[PDB]
Amino acid sequence: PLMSVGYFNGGGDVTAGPGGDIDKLDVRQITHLNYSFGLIYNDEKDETNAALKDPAHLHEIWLSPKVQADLQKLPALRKQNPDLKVLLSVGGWGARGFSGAAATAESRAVFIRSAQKIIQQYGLDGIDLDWEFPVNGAWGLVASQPADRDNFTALLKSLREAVGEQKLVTIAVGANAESPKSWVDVKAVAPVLNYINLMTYDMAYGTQYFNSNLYDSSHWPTVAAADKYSADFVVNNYLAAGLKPSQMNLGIGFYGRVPKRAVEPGIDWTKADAQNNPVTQPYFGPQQIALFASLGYDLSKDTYVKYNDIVGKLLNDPQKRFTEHWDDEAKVPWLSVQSAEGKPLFALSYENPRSVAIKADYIKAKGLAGAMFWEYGADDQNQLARQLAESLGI
Repeated sequence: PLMSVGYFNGGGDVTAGPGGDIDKLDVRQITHLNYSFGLIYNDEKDETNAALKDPAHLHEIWLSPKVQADLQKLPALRKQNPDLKVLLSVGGWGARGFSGAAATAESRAVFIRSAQKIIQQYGLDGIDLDWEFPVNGAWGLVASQPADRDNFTALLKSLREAVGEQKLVTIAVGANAESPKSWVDVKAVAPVLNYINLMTYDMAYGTQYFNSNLYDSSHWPTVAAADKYSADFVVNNYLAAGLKPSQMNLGIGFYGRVPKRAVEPGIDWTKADAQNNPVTQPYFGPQQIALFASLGYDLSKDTYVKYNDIVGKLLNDPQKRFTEHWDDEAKVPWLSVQSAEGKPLFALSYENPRSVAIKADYIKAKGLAGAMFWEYGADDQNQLARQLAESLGI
């Protein structure tokens, strides 16, 4: 039987924003819910959240008041779907603390003990760790060290022995090709986890246009080898790494991104003096930056647009400033905006019902365990969640 794992960003996130109403959450179309996010008390010098800097609770998990309030309401959710499993996600983009939490037998125990109390207390079915990312540290965003990889294994093994064999232990892993190679030991952690969720999106960076293309497009090609990604490529990288397909969920983003290539010059890092000698050039002028600004998007801060805003604000724009397209090679839709001189410019790729059905198909064909999606808050009246369930056969 196939899985559909849906994230609910109830607590807040640094990319998305303030959390949604759990009293209005419809969960009949999923098998597992990741409630996100638990955070980690930490001593990383650059942490900005004062709650987390408490040295007396270092390495424990921290549940914000909203998260606490929401987890108290799970019994009502389970009346909608009694077979449903509910996990807490700890981590998320920019969440500090894992590197230190995982570092020693002592630090791990404190973390693990903290997770047990949360599970016990709220009646959770399991825990999901989203460390973004070990060794790499999201390019210096969170503390990091070479030992993170083997440390992450130790944490997961210990966490499994503590929670036992009926609770769920799972993780998210990155698209980056380097992740199975040197950030996470996939062969060593698969035997203790129930399944792994692949973050097969957020590719609209460097010289790539598409955020979550299934395959490559000849129509809108990526220029630099290192920026060249697709859901299929990520899925194949982890199979080669030793992860069995029935242990692997394909992640789907219910959002789009404006590609960095529209606003920043693209670098191929394998060239001399790479940084001053770009391979692509931006094509958004101030007027296209103003268009996004006027819809509440500051493109120097973030490029994330949620599906319900894509439908509400962009597709249903009374000035019709965004035009819908479909790429049949990439298998995703994308939007154009008009240049000064009248021509379409590639503005963002995203997912709609058709693209989500196509990935559902691929899940079936490739024999994966299921789908994961980020996230309920970005969907339109559960439209993509429902398509995904229809198409998977849940």
